[PDB]
Order: sequence, then C-alpha cells, then structure tokens
Amino acid sequence: VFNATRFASVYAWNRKRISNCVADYSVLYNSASFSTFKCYGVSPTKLN
Amino acid sequence: FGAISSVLNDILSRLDPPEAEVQIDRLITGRLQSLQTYVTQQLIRAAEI
Repeated sequence: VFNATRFASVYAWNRKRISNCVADYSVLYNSASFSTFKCYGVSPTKLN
Repeated sequence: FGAISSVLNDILSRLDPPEAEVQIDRLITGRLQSLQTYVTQQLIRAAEI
C-alpha cells in the first residue's frame, strides 16, 4: 500500500479492500516521512 | 441531538476530550431539557390530584 513502486492517477484512483489482519497503526502514526496525517471520524491515538 | 451517537461509551472509546466535550455538551443539554419537561408535567398533574 505505502512502499509501492507506482501509483495510478487521481481520475483512476486505486482502491484496495484490506481485510483479515491485526493492523497496528502506531508505527504508521509514528512515521515522520508522511507530511499530512490527520483523521476525522476518530482521534488518531485510539486506533490501537 | 446532533451528536455522533446516542451511546456515551462509544464517544469515549473514540474521541480525545477537547472535542468529546463538544459532543457531551449537546447530549447533556438535550437530556436535561427532556428531564425538565417531565418534572414540569408531573408537578401539574400532582396539583390536579
């Protein structure tokens, strides 16, 4: 999802359904390489 | 009453308090108004009885 070689265009935006895992959001919360990181329905710290 | 949910624990399990308070304010305002309506109607009925 994130370290992908190539994306698609905005008018052909790529959708992927992620299912059946234990997602561990705090490392993706913690990476400073992502400039804008902001959440709307949920406060981001409660994702764990 | 405009809140995201009618259940208290879901906000608390989801939100950070400086917006959770903005939701809980709506919730307690609506419920307190309903309670005031109930007690007023009870007073009137009790006078008639």
